[PDB]
Amino acid sequence: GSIEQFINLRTARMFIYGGVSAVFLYKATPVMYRWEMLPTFLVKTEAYKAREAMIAFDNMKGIVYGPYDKGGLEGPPTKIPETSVGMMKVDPM
Amino acid sequence: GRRLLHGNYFTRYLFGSLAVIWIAEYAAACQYGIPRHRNPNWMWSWWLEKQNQIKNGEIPANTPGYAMVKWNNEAEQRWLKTLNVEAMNEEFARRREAYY
Amino acid sequence: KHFFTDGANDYVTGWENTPPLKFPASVMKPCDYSMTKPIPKHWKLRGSGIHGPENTDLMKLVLWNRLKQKRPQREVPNINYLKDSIRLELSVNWWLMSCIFLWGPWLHWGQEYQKVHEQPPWAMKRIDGLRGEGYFTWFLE
Amino acid sequence: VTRYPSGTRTIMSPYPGGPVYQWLRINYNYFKRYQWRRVGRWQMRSWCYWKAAFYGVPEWN
Amino acid sequence: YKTENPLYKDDEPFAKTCHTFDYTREGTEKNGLGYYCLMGLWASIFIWDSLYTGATMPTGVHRYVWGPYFPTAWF
Amino acid sequence: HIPHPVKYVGPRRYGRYVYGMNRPPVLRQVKDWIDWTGWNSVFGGFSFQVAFGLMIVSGVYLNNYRATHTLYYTNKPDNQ
Amino acid sequence: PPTRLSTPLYSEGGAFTVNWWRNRYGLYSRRQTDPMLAEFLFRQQVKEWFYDVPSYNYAALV
Amino acid sequence: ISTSETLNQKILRWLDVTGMLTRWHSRREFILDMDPYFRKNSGMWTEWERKTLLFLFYCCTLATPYSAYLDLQELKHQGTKPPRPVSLESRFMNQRRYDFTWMHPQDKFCSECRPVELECKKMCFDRYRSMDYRMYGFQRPRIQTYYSFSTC
Amino acid sequence: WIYVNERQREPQENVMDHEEFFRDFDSIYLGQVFDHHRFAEWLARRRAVKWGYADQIHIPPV
Amino acid sequence: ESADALFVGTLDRLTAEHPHTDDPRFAFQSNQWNNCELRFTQFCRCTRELGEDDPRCKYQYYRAQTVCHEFLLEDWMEHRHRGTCDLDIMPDRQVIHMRG
Ligand SMILES: CCCCCCCCCCCCCCCCCC(=O)OC[C@H](COP(=O)([O-])OCC(O)COP(=O)([O-])OC[C@@H](COC(=O)CCCCCCCCCCCCCCCCC)OC(=O)CCCCCCCCCCCCCCCCC)OC(=O)CCCCCCCCCCCCCCCCC
Ligand SMILES: CCCCCCCCCCCCCCCCCC(=O)OC[C@H](COP(=O)([O-])OCC[N+](C)(C)C)OC(=O)CCCCCCCCCCCCCCCCC
Ligand SMILES: CCCCCCCC/C=C/CCCCCCCC(=O)OC[C@H](COP(=O)(O)OCCN)OC(=O)CCCCCCC/C=C/CCCCCCCC
Ligand SMILES: CCCCCCCCCCCCCCCC(=O)OC[C@H](COP(=O)(O)O)OC(=O)CCCCCCCCCCCCCCC
Ligand SMILES: CCCCCCCCCCCCCCCC(=O)OC[C@H](COP(=O)(O)O)OC(=O)CCCCCCCCCCCCCCC
Repeated sequence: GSIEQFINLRTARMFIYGGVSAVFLYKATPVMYRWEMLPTFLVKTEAYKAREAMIAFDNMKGIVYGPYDKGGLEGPPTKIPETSVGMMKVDPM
Repeated sequence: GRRLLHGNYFTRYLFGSLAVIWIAEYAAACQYGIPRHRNPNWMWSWWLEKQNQIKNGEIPANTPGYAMVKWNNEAEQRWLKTLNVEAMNEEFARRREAYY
Repeated sequence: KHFFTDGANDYVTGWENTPPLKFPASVMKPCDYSMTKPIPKHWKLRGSGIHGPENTDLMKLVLWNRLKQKRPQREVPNINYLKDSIRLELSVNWWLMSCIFLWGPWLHWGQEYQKVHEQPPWAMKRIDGLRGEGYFTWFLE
Repeated sequence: VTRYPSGTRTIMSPYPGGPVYQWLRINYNYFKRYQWRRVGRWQMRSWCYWKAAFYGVPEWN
Repeated sequence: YKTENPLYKDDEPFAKTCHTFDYTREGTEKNGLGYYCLMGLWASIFIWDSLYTGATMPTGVHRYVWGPYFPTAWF
Repeated sequence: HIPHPVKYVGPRRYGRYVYGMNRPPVLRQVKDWIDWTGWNSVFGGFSFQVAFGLMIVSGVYLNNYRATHTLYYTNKPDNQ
Repeated sequence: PPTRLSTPLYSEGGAFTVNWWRNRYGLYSRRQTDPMLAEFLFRQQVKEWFYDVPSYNYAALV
Repeated sequence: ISTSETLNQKILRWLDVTGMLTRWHSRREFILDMDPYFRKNSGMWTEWERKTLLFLFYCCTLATPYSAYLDLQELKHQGTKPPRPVSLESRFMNQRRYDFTWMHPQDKFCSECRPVELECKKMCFDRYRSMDYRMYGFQRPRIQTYYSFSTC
Repeated sequence: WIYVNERQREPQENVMDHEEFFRDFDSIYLGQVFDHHRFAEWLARRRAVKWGYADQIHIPPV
Repeated sequence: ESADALFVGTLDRLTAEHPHTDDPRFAFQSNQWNNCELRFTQFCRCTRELGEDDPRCKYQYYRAQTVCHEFLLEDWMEHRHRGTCDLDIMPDRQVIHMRG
């Protein structure tokens, strides 16, 4: 009593539909976050941060000059061939 | 306008054949009692035990498998001379601090 | 239809075994004299009797199959025929739409998930300690 | 009813469009019909693989 | 006068002659319910084989009210 | 084949385009278009991708989630 | 096997019958140019191949 | 901003900048965009056939940009493809009965290198250059050339 | 033209040491997807080290 | 002791007690190549766990010889010593799940 003034078709259609949505997002958003469905720019998951924290761009090791590692103790060649030194046509700095 | 094949021949014989293949395979598995549970892992028991020790913290992280065997080949002896797990862990720790 | 068939999809010459249904039987009818009544004995064979243009229906079929090649307007076929004419074209176009708006989105999601969790979202996480993405079609494992 | 040159006036809106819009519409119409299609007409007529098979064959009397 | 749009007219019938084409009794015009039952079973087997991975390895222990020779003891 | 009637029951003409006035809603127009051009091509074209996608993505629950709680010899923790 | 085109041929319903075979036999045929001739050639083939008793032995073997 | 049109009309006008929508909603405009030789056969087309053709054509041309985007990403991926571990030479790996010469039966360039083994050929070309024999390729840094798809 | 334009460029580093790769698997194997511009710059510097032109080129900052 | 003890424990035991008989996993086929490769892999895994000197691993080599011709074993045993045998790479340095 005294709420009937509010109760109305438009006030009801936006109350059932809108409320149904309020629960659809409140219950689905955590699942999307867990399954990496949310956009990365909007938010990064903890799993995303854990993997990204392991990435760096300063490793300059492991350069080899052969297609195969044929075992042994010597390993693949690691020294640039003499005939290849100074064979690059690099534009002047 | 006269038809030679089934009106929906392409979908019929494509999806239909796939269905018969799948159903026949299930029947074959039942008759031979084949285990149907998919395992994506290797079954080397000693190895899986070493992996649990790493997950439990008994073996330090990023320790190579050749650092744990009782026989090493020549190439793994070469690697052991340059292996420093402690340094590797410190480097990873530094990266995490920088990221956060 | 794409493939040419002499009997049904004869577009090279446009030959049709029977006349149009629009024509009255008194004007033109399919060449079928299988129901001809027995010939009286006092009748005498004048023509060859050989199946050919001496028969009125066959003659009219040949004549029409040549004079039908010029017409004032198009004989609009119904929508059922038009759909069948380009059935493959339309189906391939819808296949392209499916590949862009159905296959595309979930394939992208799988790769992004793989980036973080090492394996696709539809695979069993391994514990063997091997590294890499692994299989993609899980039902063929 | 006023008839405009083909491809020059839109039927989607009562407003013909602004200067930039009109320039784009008019000039694309010109480019397609009198510049781009020069290549297609040249390939279709001057370099027909089927016309070349009948080159040097007498006329059909 | 009255006319019919040709695009919505019905397909013309085959001519009735000594050589008449008839597809009515073939039942090959479209996929039937049986085909869709095959698709449903395929989906079912696919889901079942994955959901219940111990079905192919059943238990030999059986009680069976009314013994083994009663009809409900075979399914 | 078997001669059959045209199954399109929608509106045969919207009238002359006059700046997009007196025309159906967009979704109604999309539905009428597919009715006019045939749903068989839509179902046929999308069927292959729908099947492949449903099977692959179904593994998210059938192969991954379920499996996490499938191994009967995993729930048991050691030293407990 | 009837010898008069007026006498119809019995056909079962299904995907391999006399009616099913008639619909497809002349699809690629340049010789079946009218109903009378088409039916004559159709019955000629049916008489020769399907009313031949020994032919059924090979059907079993295949 | 023009207020002489509705918002929907404005959007459709701009999508009609090339006249695509106008040709769809006007048969006369579509036939008068055909070159005269082919316009001769236009009167026979049904409206079903015309709009279906435009639909197939429009769907194709509107997906070409998407394929172009997918192809550019592919080129960038290949342009910066991550290094992979050097293959250990297993029991049945790198078996050779004779040198690789099927590409150059008489010249026999890079007999030891495989047909598309770019790093082996580069070092082999360097030997030939050091021997006063010119060979083409493998000299410009990737980031200093156009169309490399390896620039930051 | 595709072939010629590619042949001029130095070869990309297809392979690295087997051991060093697995000691930094995550960075190398996944670096591209997480940040492609920095991964591209890192690759360029490695090419400059593998072919001995590092002191002759200035690699643009990312 | 039990009559079915051989089948119990492993399928491997059957040929371990009867070295010159068919292995249950390969008796259906005359070609025994796959049998040789399994036996060699088992010798490789034994040494990693127990060492070369262990009598068990020495017998796992005798079992491998029973089905593997000498020319194959010598080649595969050299690859193993170098560290290039694909049947002996430690599991954490395998590439089978990478790039696909
Ligand atoms: C509360 C709920 C809780 C959950 C409950 C879950 C319950 C299960 C849910 C799943 C659903 C189960 C459904 C069961 C019953 C289904 C009944 C049904 O409707 O099926 C029929 C339905 C459609 O069949 P239809 O009725 O015969 O089609 C009607 C047509 O409209 C008839 O018209 P039409 O035949 O005239 O059609 C047009 C036709 C017209 O065509 C012609 O005229 C004939 C032409 C033939 C010759 C063609 C020539 C060659 C092609 C030339 C063009 C090439 C273009 C492309 C080039 C590509 C280049 C790379 O054109 C075509 O179709 C072909 C041409 C179009 C382009 C083809 C493109 C290539 C295709 C081949 C490759 C396909 C694989 C691609 C893979 C990816 C890429 C590698 O099929 C399916 O739905 C598929 C099977 C479904 C059942 C199995 C599902 C298994 C997995 C279920 C997992 C679900 C999740 C479980 C979760 C559990 C959690 C606990
Ligand atoms: C995101 C990456 C991809 C981006 C690129 C995507 C490329 C594909 C884009 C295709 C657009 C095609 C436009 C056609 C031209 C329309 C012209 C027009 O205004 O028409 C007005 C006309 C006006 O109607 P009318 O006047 O023609 O009416 C004809 C006469 N009667 C009334 C008898 C029917 O109506 C239409 O719009 C008709 C065309 C509707 C076509 C709808 C096609 C949808 C394509 C996308 C599929 C999405 C699938 C998603 C997954 C589904 C899973 C099941
Ligand atoms: C009251 C009822 C309300 C109902 C509302 C329903 C809303 C439904 C919304 C669905 C949104 C779906 C979004 C999908 C986004 C996918 C983006 C994506 O992956 O883009 C990249 C991807 C390709 O990526 P690559 O880098 O090449 O990697 C994969 C191949 N190697 O591109 C594509 O897949 C292109 C296609 C994008 C399709 C986007 C689909 C959007 C659908 C919106 C539907 C809205 C419905 C609203 C209904 C309202 C009813 C009242
Ligand atoms: C060369 C290789 C080709 C590809 C592989 C071929 C595989 C074999 C051939 C398959 C061809 C199928 C084509 C499609 C035909 C089609 O859809 O055919 C469709 C028909 C129905 O015809 P309609 O469309 O007219 O209804 O399907 C049926 O007849 C079955 C109806 C549904 C039955 C449901 C229950 C089935 C139970 C099965 C139990 C099996 C137990 C087995 C124990 C050992
Ligand atoms: C080219 C012309 C071809 C003509 C057709 C040739 C068909 C030949 C079939 C011969 C079959 C004989 C063996 C039967 C199985 C047997 O004894 O097999 C013996 C075994 C074991 O019997 P016991 O254990 O009791 O000793 O039987 C079974 O375990 C069950 C057998 C079921 C057989 C069903 C499948 C075959 C059905 C055949 C129907 C048509 C028969 C026609 C006969 C002329």
